[PDB]
Amino acid sequence: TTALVCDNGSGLVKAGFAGDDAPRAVFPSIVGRPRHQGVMVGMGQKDSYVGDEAQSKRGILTLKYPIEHGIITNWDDMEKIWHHTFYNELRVAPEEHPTLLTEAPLNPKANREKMTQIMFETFNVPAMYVAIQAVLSLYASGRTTGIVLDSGDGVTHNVPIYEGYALPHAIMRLDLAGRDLTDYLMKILTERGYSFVTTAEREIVRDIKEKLCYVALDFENEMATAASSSSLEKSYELPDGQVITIGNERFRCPETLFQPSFIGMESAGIHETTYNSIMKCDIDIRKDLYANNVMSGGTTMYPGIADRMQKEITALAPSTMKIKIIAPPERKYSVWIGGSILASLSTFQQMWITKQEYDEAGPSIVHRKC
Amino acid sequence: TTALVCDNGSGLVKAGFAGDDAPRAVFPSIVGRPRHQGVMVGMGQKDSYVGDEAQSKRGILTLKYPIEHGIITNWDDMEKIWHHTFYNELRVAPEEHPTLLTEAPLNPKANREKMTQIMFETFNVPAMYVAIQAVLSLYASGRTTGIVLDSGDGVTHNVPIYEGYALPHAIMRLDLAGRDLTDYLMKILTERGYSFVTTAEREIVRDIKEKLCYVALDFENEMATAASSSSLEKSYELPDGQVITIGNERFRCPETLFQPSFIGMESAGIHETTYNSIMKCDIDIRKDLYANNVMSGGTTMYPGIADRMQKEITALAPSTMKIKIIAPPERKYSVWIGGSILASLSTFQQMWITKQEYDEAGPSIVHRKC
Amino acid sequence: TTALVCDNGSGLVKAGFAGDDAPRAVFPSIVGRPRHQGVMVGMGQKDSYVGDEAQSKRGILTLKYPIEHGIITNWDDMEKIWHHTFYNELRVAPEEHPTLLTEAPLNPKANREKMTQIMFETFNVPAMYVAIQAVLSLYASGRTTGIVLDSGDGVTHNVPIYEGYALPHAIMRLDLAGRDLTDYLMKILTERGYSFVTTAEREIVRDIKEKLCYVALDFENEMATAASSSSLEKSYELPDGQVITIGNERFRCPETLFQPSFIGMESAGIHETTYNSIMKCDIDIRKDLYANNVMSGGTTMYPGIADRMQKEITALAPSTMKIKIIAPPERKYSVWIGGSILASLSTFQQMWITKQEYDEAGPSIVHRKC
Amino acid sequence: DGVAVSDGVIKVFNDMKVRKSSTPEEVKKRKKAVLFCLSEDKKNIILEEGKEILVGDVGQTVDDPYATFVKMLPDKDCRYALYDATYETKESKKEDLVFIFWAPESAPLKSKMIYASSKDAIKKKLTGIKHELQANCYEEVKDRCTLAEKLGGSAVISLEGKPL
Ligand SMILES: Nc1ncnc2c1ncn2[C@@H]1O[C@H](COP(=O)(O)OP(=O)(O)O)[C@@H](O)[C@H]1O
Ligand SMILES: Nc1ncnc2c1ncn2[C@@H]1O[C@H](COP(=O)(O)OP(=O)(O)O)[C@@H](O)[C@H]1O
Ligand SMILES: Nc1ncnc2c1ncn2[C@@H]1O[C@H](COP(=O)(O)OP(=O)(O)O)[C@@H](O)[C@H]1O
Ligand SMILES: [Mg+2]
Ligand SMILES: [Mg+2]
Ligand SMILES: [Mg+2]
Repeated sequence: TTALVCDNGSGLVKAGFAGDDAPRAVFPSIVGRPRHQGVMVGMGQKDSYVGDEAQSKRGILTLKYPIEHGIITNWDDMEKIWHHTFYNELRVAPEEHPTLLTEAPLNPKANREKMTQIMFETFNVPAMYVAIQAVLSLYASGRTTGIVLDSGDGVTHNVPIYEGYALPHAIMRLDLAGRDLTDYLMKILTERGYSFVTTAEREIVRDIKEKLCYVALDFENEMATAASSSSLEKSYELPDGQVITIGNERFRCPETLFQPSFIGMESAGIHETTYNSIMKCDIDIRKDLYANNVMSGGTTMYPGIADRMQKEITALAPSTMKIKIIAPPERKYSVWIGGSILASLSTFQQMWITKQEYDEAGPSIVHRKC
Repeated sequence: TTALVCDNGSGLVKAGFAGDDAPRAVFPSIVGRPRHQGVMVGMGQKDSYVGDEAQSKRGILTLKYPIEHGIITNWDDMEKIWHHTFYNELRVAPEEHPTLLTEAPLNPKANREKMTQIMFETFNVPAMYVAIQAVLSLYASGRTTGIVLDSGDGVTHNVPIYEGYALPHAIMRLDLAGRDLTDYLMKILTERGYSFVTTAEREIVRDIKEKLCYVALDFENEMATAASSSSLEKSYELPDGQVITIGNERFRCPETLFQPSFIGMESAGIHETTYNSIMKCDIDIRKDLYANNVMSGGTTMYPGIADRMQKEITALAPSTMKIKIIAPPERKYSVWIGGSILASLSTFQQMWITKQEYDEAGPSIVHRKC
Repeated sequence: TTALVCDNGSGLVKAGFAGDDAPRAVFPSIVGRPRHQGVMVGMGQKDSYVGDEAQSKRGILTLKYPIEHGIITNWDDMEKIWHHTFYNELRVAPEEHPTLLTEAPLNPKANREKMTQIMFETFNVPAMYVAIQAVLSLYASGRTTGIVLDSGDGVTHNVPIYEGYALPHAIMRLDLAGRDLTDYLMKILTERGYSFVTTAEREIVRDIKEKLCYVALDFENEMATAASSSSLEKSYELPDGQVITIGNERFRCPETLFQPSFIGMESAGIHETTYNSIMKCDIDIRKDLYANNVMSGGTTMYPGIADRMQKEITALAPSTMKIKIIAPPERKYSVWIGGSILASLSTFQQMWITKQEYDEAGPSIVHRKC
Repeated sequence: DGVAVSDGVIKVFNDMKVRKSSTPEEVKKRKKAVLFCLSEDKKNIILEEGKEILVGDVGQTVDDPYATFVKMLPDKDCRYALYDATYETKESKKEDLVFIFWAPESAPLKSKMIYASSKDAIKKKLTGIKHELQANCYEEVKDRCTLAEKLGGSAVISLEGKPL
């Protein structure tokens, strides 16, 4: 009866039933093969470790993400993570409840085809559907009008949606996301005397960026304050026991979202892609899209990103237009919230692709249906 | 004595003397600022790169087009490109030979005013003239009757011309051209696993569209053949060494010329705008305009575009009328051919706007003269 | 008038004037405190020994490297080595000729700040500059395009450089270098019955690796030849008089450069980091970076490392692309060659940071200038 | 670097790159291909009046502008060059200038290092030049196909008024 919604993101896998507020299953999407020979005999040494067990034993593992910027690079570990979150995390079978998968727009069709094939052949689900992460994150907002700024761990994409009709010709996609921010933070933290080279360590930098990084109102004056005094510096407690003192890196690595020239990308920052997509949209819907900029994803959780997004957009947009940046306090899981509120809808229950519909169509039904 | 004809197009700049068959100077109209700091000292690093030197060093540059859909967005780089094609490409001075500039109809007067001001103040030409690209492309055809389908890199416009008297009230303008086709190809190539985000890369997609794209006789049956088998797929040699396998994208992105709903435009395709303009023309000249559809520009170089244009027009036009689509083998430079054959005419030599005529008139003589 | 170039490397200090081919001063960068009480009275017993005098008296000393993987761990002995190479080796004063220092990319700013402070306060140089070792090693090649594989005694780093504009976002750094190879050789030589525990002895293993180690074309077949017969074994003359018989250790310890899992590092070998950095670079410069892999440093002096680097890169790179590995016969001092050819350049003579420029700026001018 | 350029070479380059309306009698003494050298002191880039090629003579005394130009380069010394090519492409007919960096292996190192380290001092002053041709061996510069390969690649069908 109930439906499963599985937000297979690049950094986290939010999986839970339909009709509830919060996702019960949340864990990093990485698999870890044992790095060392393992002299001790017995104790249950396994070939792989998924999620929290990998996070706890990350010292002797070699963590890696199966999903790049949205595309699934490796498939065996992806279906392994799916089997894990289905059996060892939710303790349910896929043959009973329909599953709901999410993806980013401007996605290779091979990824969706392999998703459908894996879901229908290995697990044999009665029905499923492949929605868009940004559209669901807009559902969670309760409204139907406004452009969505969805930026997760691997991809940042924006799609403007009017009063039910979205604009596919203005869908912008930026490969700059949280993983690139973590890489830039690792690259700029070596200038302080802290080398993070290995994948296992990189997670420490990820947590440091998650709980110590913020976006400045403006770059120049915050640098001037960084240059003068240590009033800005703050210390962190490392798992090994040492302490580090980061200064301008607290707001320099989040600035890459607005100035991609730091990691080398030529793409316009997240504050300019939205304005360029709205300027590519229709001239009557711009008044409604300017005052509705729905943000989602874990990357939009920095303290002060909403204020800078606002300021930049009213700097780009005309003065008479008013800019509003909807910053929900549960925007980290807004995609899952939208999927769960979508799965309970009665009108949507008819457009699930079913096995009986899938047999004659093959793995190509997903493009024509979704 | 000789006159210069400079077709300052949106994608290419065809510049050459008068009285010759082919333009000697052909290069993309882009300027590139250095993207990276440039650690190496010396070797002649420059602030900008224009044309072929930018195409060769496009890896470390950030290419951009000064001309949008026909309007000149930035003026400093435009006059820089003019100075380049005058001095570093033709090795001639503008003070001696008169220059001939081209433009698309339904053009903002500010663009032509700035053109005249730059040509008369910075270079101080003895005389000049601002013609229309489609009228010159019709001159190159040797005839005087027939509607012109001029579609370059930024704008597609159609103007029906009778036995010397053109019809300005039926001049249609469509903002759909080769740049929009390249953008659509970039957007639809990400579904195969090839991401082209940066401007430098986009040129690779441009060459792929130039030498691998064709227009189908009809969309439906070609899709049916695309759906079934790989008999249609063809591989391409990328500069980096990799190979790509494009399928329906060979004829899907050129279909935007006839179905603008792909990139989101609401404008009727190039096959319907011509018919609507002819139906807006006089009822006695329609018999002569139906059998004379002169095509020009680089966008009309797809294999099979002439046959589809024909079929569509005889589908729209009455049955008793016969439709002819003049597809010249040098229609890529037909505007320059017409300009060069026009500059040698003796009757035209009297209507050049001269500096002595320009002094008292200011930059507003061009509207009343041309 | 002349300028001093001082390549303060992790294992050797190449110091010499500008405008000459070879560095006149070459010696190991270690300081040695007297280990034993020293019963004999007189004879000039000193508190420390630097360079060749330490190498000759290494029996009773405790050698140690002030520079780790590129960062300077201890500062008193570093400035002592600088004073030594300035006075007791070159017999010149720093107050007259400007000095040129080198460093590896992705270096802590504290190291460069302390370098500048020591050079400007203790020696009071008229001017100086802090360049990059890989950029200078590329200068020595005479060309401007190509990625540099710089691997010394403490750090291995790669930076791709195009026709004057380098790419800082693709700068890879690997902490695997000659010191790690020496440690691995010491660890794997105990399996033959030769224990090297002390620092003084470790230099014998260093010379053994320098004049008896080579890199195999492939690991598997060379192991098969090592397993069968002693056709591979070769003897060495120890300073104490004994002889040793090393077998597979001749090509096992240099394999760590390509398989870091031997010493435990998780980093991709030197053959994969270059390919990953080029794949992180721009798509138009990859054709020029694939055919230009400039190697430098003393670690790249193994017999057969160029052939294996080639084979591995054409195994990773596409087939249509051609791979070239520039293996110069003076790549051991290529950084010093580039520094010396750089110091004679007239255009570079303007960008030296001077004392008058340094006074108001403090020790922070180096980041904004270099 | 070191060696800089004189005023005569800059004047010659500005004269060759930018042509103006000229009389039919004077137009025949324009400079077609001029080389560059060093003085006794090796401090300035000077053109030698001895070895040169006029535009007037091309097609008359000089049957082949390129063919008579290869032998004009000395094989025992390093030289610069500036060749005005008139090649025909499939696409169109172009007329560009080529910078040829002649540097044989038989020349002494004193003449090779000076001309290689000061190449940025001359190439930067020659504004607007695009086609760069670095030639070290004599056989590679003697061949006719290499000029069409550097200029336009496989697109150049004819070079200097004659097909390939
Ligand atoms: N409190 C926080 N502050 C800043 N960044 C955060 C915070 N929490 C998570 N992130 C970043 O957000 C990313 C998670 O993205 P997520 O929303 O899970 O993407 P997806 O929905 O595609 O899985 C992490 O990589 C992390 O770097
Ligand atoms: N062989 C070809 N096949 C298909 N399209 C082409 C071909 N050659 C050029 N084009 C397209 O035509 C455009 C050039 O337009 P052009 O005629 O130069 O416009 P303008 O005359 O305004 O400069 C290019 O952007 C390219 O995409
Ligand atoms: N002939 C050789 N064969 C193999 N390795 C060598 C040889 N000569 C030197 N080395 C290694 O190279 C290292 C010297 O590195 P070097 O180039 O001096 O680094 P840096 O330039 O940073 O000082 C030594 O530690 C030694 O192990
Ligand atoms: Mg997401
Ligand atoms: Mg045009
Ligand atoms: Mg070194």
